[PDB]
Amino acid sequence: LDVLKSTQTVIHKALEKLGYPEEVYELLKEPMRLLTVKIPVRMDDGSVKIFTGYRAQHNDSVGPTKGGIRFHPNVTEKEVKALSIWMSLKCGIIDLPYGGGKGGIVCDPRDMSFRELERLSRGYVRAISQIVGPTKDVPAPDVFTNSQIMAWMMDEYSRIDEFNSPGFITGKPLVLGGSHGRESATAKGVTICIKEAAKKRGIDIKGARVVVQGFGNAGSYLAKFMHDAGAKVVGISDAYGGLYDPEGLDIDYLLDRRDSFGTVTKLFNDTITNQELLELDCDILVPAAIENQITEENAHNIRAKIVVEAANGPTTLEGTKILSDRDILLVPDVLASAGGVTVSYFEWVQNNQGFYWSEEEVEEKLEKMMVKSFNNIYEMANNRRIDMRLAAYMVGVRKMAEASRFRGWI
Amino acid sequence: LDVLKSTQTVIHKALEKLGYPEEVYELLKEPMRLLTVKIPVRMDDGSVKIFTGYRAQHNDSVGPTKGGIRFHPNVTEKEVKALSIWMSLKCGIIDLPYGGGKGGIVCDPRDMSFRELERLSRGYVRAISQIVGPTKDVPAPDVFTNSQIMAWMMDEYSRIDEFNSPGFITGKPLVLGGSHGRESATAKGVTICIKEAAKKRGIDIKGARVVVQGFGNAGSYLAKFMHDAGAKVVGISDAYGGLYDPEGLDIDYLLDRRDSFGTVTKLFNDTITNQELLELDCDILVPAAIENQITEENAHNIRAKIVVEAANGPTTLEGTKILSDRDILLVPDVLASAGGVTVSYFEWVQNNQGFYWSEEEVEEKLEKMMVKSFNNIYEMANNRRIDMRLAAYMVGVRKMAEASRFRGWI
Amino acid sequence: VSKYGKSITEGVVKVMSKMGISTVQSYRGAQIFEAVGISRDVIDRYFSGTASQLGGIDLQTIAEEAQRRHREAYQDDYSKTLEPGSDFQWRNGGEHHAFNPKTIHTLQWACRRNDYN
Amino acid sequence: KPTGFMEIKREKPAERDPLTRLKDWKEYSAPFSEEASKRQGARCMDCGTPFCQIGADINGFTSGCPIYNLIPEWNGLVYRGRWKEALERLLKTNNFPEFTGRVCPAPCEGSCTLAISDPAVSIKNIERTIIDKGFENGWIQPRIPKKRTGKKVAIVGSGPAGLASADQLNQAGHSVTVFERADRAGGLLTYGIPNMKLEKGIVERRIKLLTQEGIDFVTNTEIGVDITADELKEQFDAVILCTGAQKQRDLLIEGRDSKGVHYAMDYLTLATKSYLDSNFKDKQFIDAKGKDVIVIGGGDTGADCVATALRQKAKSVHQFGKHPKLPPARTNDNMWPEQPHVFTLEYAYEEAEAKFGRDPREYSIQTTKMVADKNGKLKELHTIQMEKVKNEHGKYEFRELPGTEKVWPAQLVFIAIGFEGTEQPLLKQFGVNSVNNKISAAYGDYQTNIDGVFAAGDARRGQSLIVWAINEGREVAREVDRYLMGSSVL
Ligand SMILES: Cc1cc2nc3c(=O)[nH]c(=O)nc-3n(C[C@H](O)[C@H](O)[C@H](O)COP(=O)(O)OP(=O)(O)OC[C@H]3O[C@@H](n4cnc5c(N)ncnc54)[C@H](O)[C@@H]3O)c2cc1C
Ligand code: SF4
Ligand code: SF4
Repeated sequence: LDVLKSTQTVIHKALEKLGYPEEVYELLKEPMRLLTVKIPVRMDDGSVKIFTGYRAQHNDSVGPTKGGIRFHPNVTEKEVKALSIWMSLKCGIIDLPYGGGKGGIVCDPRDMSFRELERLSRGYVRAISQIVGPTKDVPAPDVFTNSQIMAWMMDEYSRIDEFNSPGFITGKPLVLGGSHGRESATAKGVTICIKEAAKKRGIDIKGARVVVQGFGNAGSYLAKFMHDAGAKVVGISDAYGGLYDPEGLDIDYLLDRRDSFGTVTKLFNDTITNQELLELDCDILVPAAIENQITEENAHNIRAKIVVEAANGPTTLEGTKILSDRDILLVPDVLASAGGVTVSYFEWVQNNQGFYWSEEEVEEKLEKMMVKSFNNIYEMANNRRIDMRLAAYMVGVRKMAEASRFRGWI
Repeated sequence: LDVLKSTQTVIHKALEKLGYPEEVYELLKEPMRLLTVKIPVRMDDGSVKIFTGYRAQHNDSVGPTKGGIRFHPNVTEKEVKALSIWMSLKCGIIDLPYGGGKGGIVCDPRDMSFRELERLSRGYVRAISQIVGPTKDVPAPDVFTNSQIMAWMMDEYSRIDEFNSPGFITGKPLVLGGSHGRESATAKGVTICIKEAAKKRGIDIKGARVVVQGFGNAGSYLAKFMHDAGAKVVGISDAYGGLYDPEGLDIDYLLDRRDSFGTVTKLFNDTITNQELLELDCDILVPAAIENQITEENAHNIRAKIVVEAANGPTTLEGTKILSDRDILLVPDVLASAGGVTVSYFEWVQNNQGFYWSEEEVEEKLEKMMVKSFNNIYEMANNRRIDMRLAAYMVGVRKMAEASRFRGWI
Repeated sequence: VSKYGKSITEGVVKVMSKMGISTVQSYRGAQIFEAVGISRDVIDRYFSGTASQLGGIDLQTIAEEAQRRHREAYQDDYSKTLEPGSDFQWRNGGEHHAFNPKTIHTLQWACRRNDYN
Repeated sequence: KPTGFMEIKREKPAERDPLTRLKDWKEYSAPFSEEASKRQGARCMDCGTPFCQIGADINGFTSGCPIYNLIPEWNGLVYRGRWKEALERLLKTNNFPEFTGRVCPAPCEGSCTLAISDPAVSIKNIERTIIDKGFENGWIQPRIPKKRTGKKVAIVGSGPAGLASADQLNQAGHSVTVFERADRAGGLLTYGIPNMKLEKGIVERRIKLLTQEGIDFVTNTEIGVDITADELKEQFDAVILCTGAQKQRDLLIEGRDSKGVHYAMDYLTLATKSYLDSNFKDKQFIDAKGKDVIVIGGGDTGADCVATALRQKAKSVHQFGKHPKLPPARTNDNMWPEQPHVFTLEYAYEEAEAKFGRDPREYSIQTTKMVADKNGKLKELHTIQMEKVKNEHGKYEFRELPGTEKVWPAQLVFIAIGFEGTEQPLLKQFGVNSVNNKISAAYGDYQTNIDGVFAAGDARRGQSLIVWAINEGREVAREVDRYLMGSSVL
C-alpha cells in the first residue's frame, strides 16, 4: 500500500534483473537530500502563519535534479521521496541529463489568496535557495501550481542571485522564457507512443478501431488527434457512464468549445448503456478514467491488440502479466506521460542557450526523443523476454546506477 | 521519546510567562531548516555503507547557528531538533550572537575505524556543505567526536571552498586555530556560578565545604579551582566510590595520583557510595556525573545549601520542587555547563580576527560573561517568584523572539 | 562492575604477592606460570621460557578442544539452562572427584568394620 | 555461614485427619506454604558432594535421586524465594515432577548428609510445592518444538518411561506414537497407584499437555493380535519396548482355589476404573465393606489395598508379612548412606489405627499363611508363625513354629508377595530374549537382539520406581536418537 515501499520494491526488482549488487539499491532507494523548512507568511488579515515545506533530491550523478512542486495539504515526506524517485525514473527513461527531484508545501490554495500565494512561493524559494539553482535543482509546476507561481519563484530567485535566472525554474510564461507545446505535451506523447506501437506491430492507422476510457481533457484531445486518420468504436467513463457507444461509428469533430461541466458534448440526457462497456474487437485501447480499472477478473475479457496507459496505475501486476502472456502490447504510463518532462527539459535548454525554438522544432525533437526511448525499451524487453513496464524501469535505473558507479559512490 | 515534546512544553511556558503571543511559539517549536542526507562510505574491507545524517538549524535571526555533531547509533530527527533548541537556549542565556544547531550521524564509532571515521566525517561535511559555513552554521564536537574529527571537517570545508576556513568549525587543535581553556571551560563556569551563588546567599567561599560527585576532567578541575579559592573539598567520587574528610582531602595529592580516567581510590580501602555521598554535610554540592540522582527520597536527606547541576539533568521535577520548598539554591545545567559553548564562541571570534588570545584573557572574558548571565537570571527569578530553570529558559527565548519580531518573521 | 574490577585487581595483586612481585609492570613481562600438558614445541613457539616437564598436547588438540566446546555450545538445542559445575563440588555426570560419595562411604564402612574386601 | 540445619526443626505441611480422610478419595497431603518451604530449604547446607544426588544401588537398595536432581540448587532458590528459576532447574532433569513430589519414597532424604543425627530436609515436599506453584501460576506450557524431522519411534506402553521417552523424542523433533491397552493412558500411575496418593486429574492434564505437544497417544490396543511386530517394524524405524512389569507371582499351595481370591492389581484397577467412570456405582469391582480382608505380602501394593479397603469400610482388614518388623532406629550394619530400614508408619496404617477402636492394631508379622479353607466362598484363613534363623554358613532361613497354629476370618484375600517380569512368553512376536522374565538389556546401550528395538523401564529393570522409569526412558530416548541420526544431545 505504501507508495514509497512500492517504489523501493520496483527499483529493487529492476536492479536485480539488471544484475547489480545490493549497495546500488541501498543508495537509490532513499534520496540523498531531504530538506524540511518552515515558511512564515503574513496573511491578509495581519496574522502570521507557519507553512511546512519539503524538498527531496534523489541523485545528482547524472545531472541537476528536476522536480515539480505541488501545493496540497496531504503532501508528506514519503510521498515527496517517492515522487522524486519516479521523476528520476522518467528522466532516465527519456535519457535526460537530469536527476530525481520533488517539492511540496502543506497548504490549501483554494483558501489562500493571490497575495498570500505569492508570499508563500517567495518564502519557499528563500528557504530552499541554498540547495537549488539552474545547476543544482530545477523546480517545475504540479497540481495546484501554475505559471504565475513559477514566475513569482523566478523573480525571487533572480532577486536573490542578483541576475536573471530563467533556467532555474521551468513552466514559465512565454514572455519570461517559456516554451511552446507545454499544454499539449502529454497528449502528444501518448499520440507518438500509439503511432510507434502501431508501426512496430502490423496495425495501420487508417482503420484503427480505438476504445477510450477518457473523453475528458486528455482523452478528448487524443480522440480528436486519432480521428484524422483512425476510427472509433466506443467511448467509456465520461464522468457519467457509457454515454458514448457508436459501436463501429465515428464522432464529428466537437473540440471547438465544449466541456464536461455542462453535459459532455451535446446533451446529458442522451441514451446511456452502462458504466463499464469495454470488450469489443478493437485494435487500440486507451484506459484513463480511474486508478486500477483493470483487474484479474476482467484481464482476459479485453480484446484489444494494443493498450496504451494514459493515467496513473490503471493496471495491476496480474493484469500486466496476463496481457504479456496474451501477447498484447502494453505501453507503461511512466513512458506515455513523459511529454511534460521532455518539454520542461526543452524549456531549460532554451533558457541555457538564450535561443527559443518554435512549435515545429519542439514537436520534432519530442518525436525523436520519445521514439528513441520507445525503441530502446521495446528492444530491451524483447531481448530479456520481459514486460514493457519492467523494461522501462530497468532503462530508467540503468543510467543512475552507471553514473553512480562511474563517479565512485558505490 | 518525549524529549521534543518536553522542550516544546518548556518553550511554551517560558513564552507564556514572558507574555509573547502564540505565533512566536509556533515559529520556535520546530527548526526552520532540517536536512537529511545519505553518506556513502568506503570501508576497509572494500564494501560501501550508507550512513544517515541529520542537520537541524533552529533559528538564524540572532546570527549564524551554532551546534554540535555526535556519532551515535541512537540519533534521531526528534533528538536533533530538541538539542538544537537547547543549544539556542544556551546561546540566548549567555547572550551570544548565535542560533541553535545540531548535527548527528547514525553510526557506531566503536566498530568503525580511524580511516572509516575520517571518510564519514568528510562525507557528512560534503553533504551539509550547501547550508553550513563560518557565516551560516558552526559545528562543534559531541558524543564520540574530538579535535581530530573537527580537523578532518575543517580540512574538508577548506578543500571545498578553496581557502582555509578555521571559523567554520570549532573544537579544533591549537595548531589549526584552537583556543586555550577548551578543557577547563565547564569546570571554570561551574566555579564562577558557585562563587556567585555563594555571594548571593552570604556563604563565604573561604572554608566553604564542597562535595563533588564525579572526578572526571570537569570534577578534577572544579576541585582544583575550589582548593585554590580556599574552599575545602570534603568529598569526591569516581567510578569505584567516594571519599570523605571534613577537614580537607588533599586535592593536590589526589590530582597527582589521578590517572587518565580519573580514578583516585585505593584498592584495599572501603569507599563511600554516591547515595550517601550526596547526603553528606556540605554547603556546596556539585553533581557532574550520571543523571537521575536526586529524587524524592534523597531530596529531604540532602544537606547542601547550594546545588549546581554540572552534568545534564541530574535532578528531577520532584527534587527541584522539594529543594525549592527547603530553600536550597539550585543552579541549572543549562547555565552551569555553558563554559564549553562560551569557549567555542571565543575560538570563533579568534578565527574571525586572526588573533588568538591567552589563558588569562579567556578566563576573564568567561568570568564576565557567566557572571552577567547568572546575575540576570537571579534578578529575574527574584523579581518573579519562579525557579532559576524557568528564568533561564525565559532569558534564552527572549532574545530569539525579539530578533524574529524585529526582522519581521512574525 | 566497579566491585568486580576492584576484587579482580586485588586477586591479581595477591597472585603477584605469592611470588613476591610487588608491581604489575614487572609481573606482566614475567611468566610466573608453569604448563602441565603442553608440548615443548608449542611452548617454544609461543610460550618461550615456560616450563613443561612432560610436554603434552599440541596446537591441533587445543584447536580441537576449543572447536568442540564452541560447537556443542552453539548447537545445544535441548535446554535453556547452564549445566552445573563440578570444579569445587561433585555432581552426578560431572568431572571426576577422587573423594566421590562411593569411595567415601566404602572407606568409612571398611574402617568401621575392620573389614578387608 | 548458614546455620539452618542447627536453628530450624523439620516440619510437615497440612495433612487431613486420618479419621475423616476415609470419607473421600482425594489427596492425603498438601504442599508447603511459602514461609514453611523457605524455612525447610534453609536447612539444606548446599551439600559438598551431595549424597542426595548419587542415584545408585547400594547394598541392593537405591540411594539418592536416580535422575540426578539439582536438589541443593532449587533448595537454595526456594530459600531465596526464586520459584521460576527453581522450577526451570527442576525441569532440567525431571519432566514429571508432579508425580514424584507425592509418590516417590524419597531415598534422597534417607541418603543425605543431614540425615546423620538429625532429620533430613523435606526434598519431596519441596519438589511438590515447586511444581504445584508452577502449575497454579501457569508457567508450564507446551514447548511446541519448531524443528520436526520426519521420524517415527512408536513407543509401546504409556508408563512413565514411555511418557518420558515420548517427550524427549518429541523435543528432539521425532513424531512418536504411544500405544496403550487400557482406555486411560498413564501406565501404573493411572491405575496401579491409588487416586488417594495421586489423583488422576494431574495425570490426565499431563497427557493433555503431551498431546498438545504432538505425542498422539492411541489407546485400546494390545499391539498383539491387533497389531503385529512385522508391520510395526515395516511402518516404523524404531519401536522401543516400554512394556513394564505386571506379571505377578503366585503361591503353588493347596487351598488357593476357593472363590474369593483376586489379584491386588486387578482389584485396584477395577476400583479406580469404577471410581473414574461412575464413582464406584456401576458395581463392576470387588467390595468388602461387610467382608473381612486379608492382604498377604507387604509393600506399596499392600498399603494401597489396605487403604482401599479402609475407604470401602471393610469390617476387618489385616496385613501379613513374613519378614520381621523394622526397628525404630538404624542398626550397626545400616548407617546413613544406605537406605534406612526403620519403622515408617506410612499411610493406610495410621488411618486404620485411628479408626479401629475395638482392634486398634495392624501389621501382623512373621506369618504369611498356609492351607486355606474350601467348599465355595472363603470361610477362614490359616496362619503359622515363621522365624528367621542362621543355618549352614550364617544364611537367613525361615523356620515354622508348630506351636503357633492360629486361624483368622477371611472372606476376601489379596496376594501382593511380589512381582514377575514383563508379559512373556505371551508377547513372543519379537525375537527379544529373556532370562528371568526380564528382556535382555543393559543399562546404557539398550539395543536388543533385533535392530530398531530397545528395552526400557521395569520390563528390563525388574521392579523399580517411577523415577527409575523416567531415568531409563531418558537414556533410551538419547540412545535411539543417536542411532537414528548419529548424534543426540539428550
Ligand atoms: C509410592 C509408590 C507406590 C507404588 N505402587 C505400586 C503398586 O501398587 N503396584 C505396582 O505395580 N507398582 C507400584 N509402584 C511402582 C511403579 O508404579 C512402577 O515401578 C512404574 O510406574 C512402572 O514403570 P513403567 O514405565 O513400566 O510403567 P508401566 O505402567 O508398567 O508401563 C507399561 C504400561 O503399558 C501396559 N502394557 C503392557 N503390555 C502392553 C503392550 N503390549 N502394548 C501396550 N501397552 C502395554 C501396561 O499394562 C502398563 O500400563 C509404586 C511406586 C511408588 C513410588
Ligand atoms: S539435605 Fe540432601 S541435598 Fe541438601 S545438602 Fe544435605 S545431602 Fe545435599
Ligand atoms: S524424585 Fe524422589 S529421590 Fe528424586 S528428589 Fe524427588 S523425592 Fe528425592
